[PDB]
Amino acid sequence: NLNMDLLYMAAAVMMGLAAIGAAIGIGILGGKFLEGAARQPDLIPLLRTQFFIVMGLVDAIPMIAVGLGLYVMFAVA
Amino acid sequence: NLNMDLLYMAAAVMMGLAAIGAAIGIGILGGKFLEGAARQPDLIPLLRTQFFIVMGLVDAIPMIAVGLGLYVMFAVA
Amino acid sequence: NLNMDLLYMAAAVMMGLAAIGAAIGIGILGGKFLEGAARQPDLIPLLRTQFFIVMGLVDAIPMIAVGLGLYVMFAVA
Amino acid sequence: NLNMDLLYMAAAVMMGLAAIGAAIGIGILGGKFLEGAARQPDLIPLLRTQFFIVMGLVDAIPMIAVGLGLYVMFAV
Amino acid sequence: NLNMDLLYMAAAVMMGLAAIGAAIGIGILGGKFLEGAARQPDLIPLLRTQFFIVMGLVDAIPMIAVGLGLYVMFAVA
Amino acid sequence: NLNMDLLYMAAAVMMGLAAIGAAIGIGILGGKFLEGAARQPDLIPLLRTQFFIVMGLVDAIPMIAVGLGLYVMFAVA
Amino acid sequence: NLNMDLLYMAAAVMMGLAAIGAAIGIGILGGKFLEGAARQPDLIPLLRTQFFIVMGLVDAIPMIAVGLGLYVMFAVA
Amino acid sequence: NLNMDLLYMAAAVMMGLAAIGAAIGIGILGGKFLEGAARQPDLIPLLRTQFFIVMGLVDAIPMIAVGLGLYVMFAVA
Amino acid sequence: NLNMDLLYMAAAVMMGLAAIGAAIGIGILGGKFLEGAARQPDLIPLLRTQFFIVMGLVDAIPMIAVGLGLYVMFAVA
Amino acid sequence: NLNMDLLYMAAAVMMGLAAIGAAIGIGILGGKFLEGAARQPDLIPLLRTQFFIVMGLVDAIPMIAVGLGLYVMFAVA
Amino acid sequence: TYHLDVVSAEQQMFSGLVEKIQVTGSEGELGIYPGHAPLLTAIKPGMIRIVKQHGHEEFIYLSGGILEVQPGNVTVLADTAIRGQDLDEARAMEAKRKAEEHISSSHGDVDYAQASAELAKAIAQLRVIELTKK
Amino acid sequence: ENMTPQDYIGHHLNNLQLDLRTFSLVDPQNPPATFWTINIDSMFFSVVLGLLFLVLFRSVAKKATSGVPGKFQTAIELVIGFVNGSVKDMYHGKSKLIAPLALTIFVWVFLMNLMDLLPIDLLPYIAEHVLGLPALRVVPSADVNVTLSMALGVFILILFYSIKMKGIGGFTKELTLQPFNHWAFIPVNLILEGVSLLSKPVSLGLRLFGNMYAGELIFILIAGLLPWWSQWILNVPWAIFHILIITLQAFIFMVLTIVYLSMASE
Amino acid sequence: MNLNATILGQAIAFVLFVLFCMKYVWPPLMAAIEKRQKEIADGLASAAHK
Amino acid sequence: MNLNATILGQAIAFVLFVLFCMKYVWPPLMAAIEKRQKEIADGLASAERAHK
Repeated sequence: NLNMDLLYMAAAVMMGLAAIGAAIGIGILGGKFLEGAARQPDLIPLLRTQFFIVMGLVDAIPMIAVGLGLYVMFAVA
Repeated sequence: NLNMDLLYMAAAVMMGLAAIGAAIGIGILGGKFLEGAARQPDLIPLLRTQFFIVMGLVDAIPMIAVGLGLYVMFAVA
Repeated sequence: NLNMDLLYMAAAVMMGLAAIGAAIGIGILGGKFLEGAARQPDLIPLLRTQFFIVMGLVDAIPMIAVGLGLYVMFAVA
Repeated sequence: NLNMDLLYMAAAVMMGLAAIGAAIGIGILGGKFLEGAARQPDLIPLLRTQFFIVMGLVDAIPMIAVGLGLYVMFAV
Repeated sequence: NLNMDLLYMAAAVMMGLAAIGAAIGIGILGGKFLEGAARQPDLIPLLRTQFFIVMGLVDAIPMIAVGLGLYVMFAVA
Repeated sequence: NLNMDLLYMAAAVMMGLAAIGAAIGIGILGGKFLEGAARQPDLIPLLRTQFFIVMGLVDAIPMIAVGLGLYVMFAVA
Repeated sequence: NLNMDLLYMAAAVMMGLAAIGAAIGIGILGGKFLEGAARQPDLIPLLRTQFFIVMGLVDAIPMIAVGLGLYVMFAVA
Repeated sequence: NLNMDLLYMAAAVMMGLAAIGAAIGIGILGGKFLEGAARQPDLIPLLRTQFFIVMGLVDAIPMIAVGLGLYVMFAVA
Repeated sequence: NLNMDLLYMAAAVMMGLAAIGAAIGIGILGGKFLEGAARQPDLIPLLRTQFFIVMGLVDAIPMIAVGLGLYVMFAVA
Repeated sequence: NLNMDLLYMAAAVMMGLAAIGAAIGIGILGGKFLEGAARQPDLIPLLRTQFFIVMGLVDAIPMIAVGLGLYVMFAVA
Repeated sequence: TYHLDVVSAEQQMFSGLVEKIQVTGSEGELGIYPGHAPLLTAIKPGMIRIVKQHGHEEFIYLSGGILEVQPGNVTVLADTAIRGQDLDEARAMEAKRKAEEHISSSHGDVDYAQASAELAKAIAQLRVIELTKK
Repeated sequence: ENMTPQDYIGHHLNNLQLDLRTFSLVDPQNPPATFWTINIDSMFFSVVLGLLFLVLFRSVAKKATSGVPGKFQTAIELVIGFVNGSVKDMYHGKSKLIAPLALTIFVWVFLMNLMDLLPIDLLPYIAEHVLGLPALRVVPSADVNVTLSMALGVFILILFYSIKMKGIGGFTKELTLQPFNHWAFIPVNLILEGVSLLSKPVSLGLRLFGNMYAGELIFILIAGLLPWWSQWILNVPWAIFHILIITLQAFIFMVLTIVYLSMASE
Repeated sequence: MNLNATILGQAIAFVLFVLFCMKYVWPPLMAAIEKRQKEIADGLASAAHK
Repeated sequence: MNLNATILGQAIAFVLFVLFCMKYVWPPLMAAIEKRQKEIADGLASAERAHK
C-alpha cells in the first residue's frame, strides 16, 4: 500500500524547512545578542531576558511544523 | 487513493515555506530590537511596543499560509 | 481526479513563496524602522508614516500572489 | 486533463519567484531609504523622489513575470 | 496536446530566475545609491548618472533571459 | 523494490537540510562570538559561556531532525 | 520528440542561473563602488577604472553560460 | 537497476547540501577570525584557538551527513 | 534513443551552478578590494597583487565544473 | 538509460553544490583578508598565512565532493 | 538657516549664519544641512566650504581638528587652520617641494609616519589652493 | 568467516537485550517485540560509570584535609570549582539541589561519552568470545532511553521548581497570558508555551543522543568498510575531533540544566 | 526508537546518584575546600603596623 | 572481508592516537594541577606570613 512512502517524505520536508528556519532565525537573533553582550557586559542578565522573550516568537511556527511533521511520521503513517 | 499523497505534500510545502519566512523575518527584526535594547536600555518598553507593531505586519502574510496548510491537512485531506 | 490534487499543490507553492517574500521584505524594512528609534525616538511616528508608505509597495505583488492562490484553491478547485 | 494543471503550476512558479524578487529588492532599497530619511528630514521628499525613480527599475521585471503568470493562468 | 505543455515551464524557469536576479541586483545597487545620496545630496545628480551607467550593466543578462522567455512562450509556443 | 529506496531518499533530504541549518546558524553565531572576542579578549571566558547557551538552542531543532533521519534509515529500514 | 523539447528547458536553467549569478555579483561589486564614490568623489575616475577591471572577471563565467544557452536553444534546438 | 541507481542520487543530495552548509559556515567564521587577526596581533593565536574550537561544532553535523552519504554509496546502494 | 537530452540537462545544471558560484564569489571579493582601496589612496599594487592571489582560489572549483560541462555537452552528448 | 544518465545527474549535483560552497565561502573569507590588508598593509604576509590556514579548512569538505563526483562519472559511469 | 562657529587655539576663524557647508571627515568628506542629524567627529587634513547668504562661498584650510553638530548651531575646532588668502598657491607649492623631498628622505617607518603627515599637510593645501579660485 | 561489510556494521549496531517475561538473554538476529526487553549494555555501563564517579569523589571526600592539597585531590577540586563557578554564574536562589545535580550531570555524562573513544571491537569481542553474550555496544549515551531518562528527570525538576516558587496563580498566569498578553489570545498561548515547555527536555535528550549515536556509527563505518591502512588514518582525526565533542556535549547538558532550573525558579 | 524499560531503570540510577551526591559527597567536599579558603581569608585578615 | 586486519588497524590507530594524546592533551592537565598546587602553596605561605 504505497500510501505510507509519501508520508515520510511529507514529514521530512516539514522538519527540514523547520530546521532551516528555526536555526538561522536564532543564529541572527543570538549574534546581535552577543554583540550587545560585548558592548555592555554588566547588562547580560537583562538581554538574556529579552532574548528568551523574542526567541519564543522565533520558534512559534517552526515548533508547530515539527509537531505536525512528527505527528504525520508516527500517528498518520 | 491518489488524493492524500499530494494533498499532504502540498500542505507540507506550504507550511515549510511559511516556517522559513516567519523565522527569518522575526530573526532579523528581533536582532535589531536587541541591539536597540543594548544601545538604549530604559527604552525597552517603547521599543518593544514598536517591535510588536512591526511583528504583527511581518508575520501577517505567513499566518494565512499556516491556516490554509491546516485547512488542507485536516479538512481537504 | 488529478486536477484537484495538482491545483492544491499549485496554490500551496504560490502562497508559500508569497509568504516568504512579504515576511522577509517587511522584516528588513521594519528592522531599519526600529533601528531609527534606537538612535532617537522623536520621529517614531514620522518614520512609522514613511514605513507604511513603503510597506504598501512591499505588499503590492505578494497580495496578487495570495489573491490568485485563494482563487485557485476556492474557485478552480 | 493533464495539460491545464501543469499550466497552473508554471504560473505558480513565475508568480512566486516574482514575489520573492519584488519583495526582497524593495526591502533592501527601502531600508536604505529609511536610514537616509532618519538622517536628513528636509530631504525626505527629495530622497523619496529618488526612491520612486529606482523603484520603477526594481519593479520592471517582476511585472513582466506577473503579466505572463496571469496570461498562462487565464488567457490560454 | 502533448508537445506544447512543457514550453511554458521552460519559459517559467527563465523568467522566474531572471526576475529574482534583476530585482535583487538592482536592489543592492540602488540601496547603495540612496545611502550615498544621503551623505552628499550635493552629488545626487552625479551619483545618479553613475547609477544609470552601472544599472545597464546589471540587467543586461536578465534581459537576454526575459527576451528568450518571451520568444519561447510566444514564438515557439 | 522502491519502498525501501524512498525511505533512504527521505532521510537524505532530512539530514541534508538539517546539516545546512546547523552549519550556517553556528557559522553566523560564532562569527559574532569571534568579533566580540577580538574587541575584548580578556572577556572571552564570559562570552564563551554565553555562546554555548545560544548554540544549544540553535542546534536543538536540527538535532531532532538528525535523530529522525537516522531513525528512518536504521529503525524503519 | 523530447530530444527537441527538453533542450529549451535545459537552456532555461542555464540562462536563469547565469542571470542570477551575474546580476547579484555585479550588484554587490557596484554597490561597494557607489559607496566609495560617495565618500571619495575625487577618486571616481580611479575607482571606476578598478571597477571595470574587476567586472570582467565577474562576467567571465556567466557569459560561457549564456553563450551555451543561446547555442543550445538555436543551434541544437 | 533503478533501486541502487537512485541511491547514488540520494547520497549526492545529502552530501552536496552538507558541503554547501559546512563551506559557508566555516567561511563566515574564518572571515571574522581574519578581521580580528588584523586588529590584534597577539590575538592571532588566541582567536585562532577559539576558531578551531567552534569550527568543531560547525562541522559536527555536516561530517555525519557526509559519512552517511558515503555509507549509502558503499554500504546501501 | 532518447537518452541524449538528459546529458544537456546535466551540463546545464553543472555549468549554471558554477556560474552562480564564480560570479558571486568574485563579486564579494572585488567589492572588498574597492572598498579597502577607497579609504587610503596608496599601496594599491601590493594590495592588487593580493586580489589576484585570492581570486585564483575562488574560481578554481567553478573552472572544473565549467570544463566538465563543456566535456559533457560537446564530447559525450 | 536509467543507469548512466542518473549517475551523470548525481555527479552534476555533487560538483555543482561543491562549486557554490567552495566559491562563496572563499569569497566571504577573502573579502575580510583584503579589508585587513587595506587597514594593516604591513601585516599582509602574516594575514595571508592566516588566510591559507583557514582556506584549507574551507576547501577540504568541498574537495571530498569534487573528487567523489569525478569518481562517480569516470569510475562508476 | 543655521549658525557656524570656527575656532583654533590661535584665533577665531569664522562665526555667523550660513546656508550650507561641506566639511572634511575621518573616513571621507560630508555635507551638512539645516537641522542635520547631530554628530561629532575628528577630521583629516582638508578644508571647509562656507556657502553663506546669497550663495557666496569662502574656503578655509583645516589641517587638523574636530567638528561638532549636536545643536542646530554647529562648531569646528581646529588644531591648525589657515584663512584661504593668507595661504597661497606658492605656499602650497613650497609644501609640495618639501613633501616630495621628505618622501625621498624618509626611509624607516617612524620617520615615514611623520613624512606622511607632512605630505598630507601639503596635499590638503594643494587642494584648498585650487578650490580657492572659485 | 563470512563477514560482509553491511553485516559487521549491523552487528555493531545491534543492542544486547533481555526479556523480563522469559528472563533470558535474547539473540539479536530476530528482535522480540515488547517494552520489557531491557538493553543490558545501557544499564550496566551507565551504572558502572556513575558508581566510579561517586567512588572517586568519595575517596577524596572521606579523607579531605584543608592543608596543602595533593596532586589527585587538586584534580577533583578543579572540577568542583568549575561546576560551582558555573552554577554561581546562573543561579542565585538558596537551593541545595542545583549544585550537586550539575556536578553529577557533568561528570556522569562526560564518562558515558568517554566510552565512545575506545576501539569499537575491544569490549564487544571480549563479550562474545570470553563470556558468550550474543551482542554488545559500550556507549551508554548513544542510546535514546538513557538520555530521555535524564531529560525527563530534569523536566520533573523544572515543574517542581516552577510550582514551588510561583504558586498556583503564577504558573497558570505565565502559561496562559504570555506571550501575547491579552485574554483574547489565551487559547493560542497555551499551545505556544506548552510546546516551548515540552521542547526544553526533548531538546536536551535528543541533542545528546544525536551527537553520540552518530559518532559511534562513524567509528563503526570506518572499521567495517575501509581497509586497515585507511582505517587508522581516518580513525585518528575523528577521535581527535570527538574528544572536543564529548567534552562540549557534557558541558552543554550541564549548562542547560542550570539555565532551565534557574528560569523555572527565578 | 524502541520504547523500553531501560528508561525507568536509568531514572532509578539517576535519582539515586543525585541523592548519594547530596547526602555523602557534596557537603563534605565543599566543607573541606571552603574551610581551606576560610583559613586563607583570615590569613588576609590577620596581616605589625597596626 | 578479512576481520583480523581491521582489529590490527584499530591497534595502529590507537598507538598513533596515544602519541598525539601524550604530546597535546596530558601536558595541559599536568600544567593545571601543578599550577593549582603552586597557587595553594603560595596561599598557605602567604597565610603563615601573618605570624611574623
